Amino acid sequence: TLNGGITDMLTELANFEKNVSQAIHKYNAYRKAASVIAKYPHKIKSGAEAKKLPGVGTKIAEKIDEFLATGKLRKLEKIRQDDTSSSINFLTRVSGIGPSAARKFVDEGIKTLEDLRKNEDKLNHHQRIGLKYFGDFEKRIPREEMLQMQDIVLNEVKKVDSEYIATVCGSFRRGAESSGDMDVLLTHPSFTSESTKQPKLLHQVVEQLQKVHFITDTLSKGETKFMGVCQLPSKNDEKEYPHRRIDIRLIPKDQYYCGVLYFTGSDIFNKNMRAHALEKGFTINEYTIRPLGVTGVAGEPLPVDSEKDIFDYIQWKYREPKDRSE
DNA sequence: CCGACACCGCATCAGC
DNA sequence: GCTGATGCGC
DNA sequence: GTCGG
Ligand SMILES: O=c1ccn([C@H]2C[C@H](O)[C@@H](COP(=O)(O)NP(=O)(O)OP(=O)(O)O)O2)c(=O)[nH]1
Ligand SMILES: [Cl-]
Ligand SMILES: [Cl-]
Ligand SMILES: [Cl-]
Ligand SMILES: [Cl-]
Ligand SMILES: [Mg+2]
Ligand SMILES: [Mg+2]
Ligand code: NA
Ligand code: NA
Repeated sequence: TLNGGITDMLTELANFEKNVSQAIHKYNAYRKAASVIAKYPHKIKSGAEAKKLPGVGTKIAEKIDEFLATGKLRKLEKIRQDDTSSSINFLTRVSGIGPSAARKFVDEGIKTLEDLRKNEDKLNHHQRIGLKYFGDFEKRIPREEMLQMQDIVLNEVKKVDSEYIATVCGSFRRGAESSGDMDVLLTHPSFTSESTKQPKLLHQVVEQLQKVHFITDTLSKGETKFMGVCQLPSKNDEKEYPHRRIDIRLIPKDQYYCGVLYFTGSDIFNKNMRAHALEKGFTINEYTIRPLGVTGVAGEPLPVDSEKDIFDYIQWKYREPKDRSE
């Protein structure tokens, strides 16, 4: 974190634009700048120097000059003192409470943890769980704990059916020493892009994990995507581990590489790679990579047999997972 | 100047 | 119920 | 807020 000060500033700005301004593009603009600056191998000495990086424009260059000279940014100093912005930024920290619901709760006089807790009845299911585990969800997950969780998940999966293949992706697959959550990509020979020869494929797994008390709560659940809560078991007299967020994504086995590519991220890396794909005349999603015919309409899926093939299609040299943390 | 900005599953609600 | 818009987290 | 045509 050579430029931690600047990147934090940019991230706060991005959060403000998303949560308060509800200006998604400025949000992504600030996040891109923060990312490009985060990988810059030099301690930035001026805005001009920063403005040379792609994604850093004139406005951010000036803010960087202000921050470098004063150690702060007036724009953020004001934002922080604004009660409405503070309330909204706080509420959005609760899983399930987005920019809209946050501003809505503020209008109704619900702007603090105390308020949320006493108005549980005004929350949807997801928001309730998010509130319940507010503290825990803010904690990082040590890779050590991620290894224990991977062990439980893969083994429980094998017990349901030896043909399931569960791969932990997200930041974990990228080599991170700590993760915000656990993301599991699941595949089974019965479910391909050609047919679903077996229903409840995801349900079976969720069920087994709850049965052994690994999964404790459910934020949302469908045929191919599960979003919930899990907790490592603790030993006798040992204090309980914090509850953790867990995402499970069931993907057609023949589309594993596009799925593993997507679920490995980062989200910014995917945004960059997907944008570059478009510029190269292709469209990439978690299922396939297809060409972009003149009409702008996507064509038929191109053959893929490894993550590298996807990279080849867009003329990008392969990048190992640990090098996709943008 | 200015249109484009990655792409999608599940939850919830309004209209028919 | 079916469908489409919108929110929220991927 | 930034960038490409
Ligand atoms: O907007 C998004 C979010 C996530 N993703 C993909 C990439 C990301 O790595 C993966 C899992 O999402 P998480 O929110 O779990 N992020 P990640 O695992 O990278 O980091 P973290 O340690 O915070 O969970 O889903 C996107 O493509 N777009
Ligand atoms: Cl500041
Ligand atoms: Cl694939
Ligand atoms: Cl597709
Ligand atoms: Cl996902
Ligand atoms: Mg993750
Ligand atoms: Mg996740
Ligand atoms: Na730039
Ligand atoms: Na939130």
